[PDB]
Amino acid sequence: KETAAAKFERQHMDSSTSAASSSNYCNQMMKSRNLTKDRCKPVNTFVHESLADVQAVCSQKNVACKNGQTNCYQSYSTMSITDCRETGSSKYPNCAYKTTQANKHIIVACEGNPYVPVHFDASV
Ligand SMILES: *c1ncnc2c1ncn2[C@@H]1O[C@H](COP(=O)(O)O)[C@@H](O)[C@H]1O
Repeated sequence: KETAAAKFERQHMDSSTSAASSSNYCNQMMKSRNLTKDRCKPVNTFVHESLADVQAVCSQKNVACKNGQTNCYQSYSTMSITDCRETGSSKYPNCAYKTTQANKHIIVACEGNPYVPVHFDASV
């Protein structure tokens, strides 16, 4: 059904905007990409860059992943990212999120042929 590469795109890529335009961005996008369906996904990051430029991070600085595998790569440049974190008063099905827009380096894990991002590891 959905490959790891397409799930990465649905949960983490937002090429349509260059930044969140309002504090309401996370409540709208978490729901539109189905991250509120059987639970409220607690934290999620969206990258506001073109697919090609995020795909290119797979040949940049190789680092270890939080899980200890070494197929993770760190972007040389900072990227526009929007950080979404569930509020303390949030309870499924009424998922509420705080938005934080920033320019940060990302660390993604890559896999397959073509070798593409499949897991968002962290932003730094
Ligand atoms: C559809 N349903 C299950 N598995 C599929 C589908 N299309 C491709 N696959 C394969 O299993 C992985 C699904 O993504 P993850 O949830 O494991 O990250 C794909 O990478 C593909 O190998």
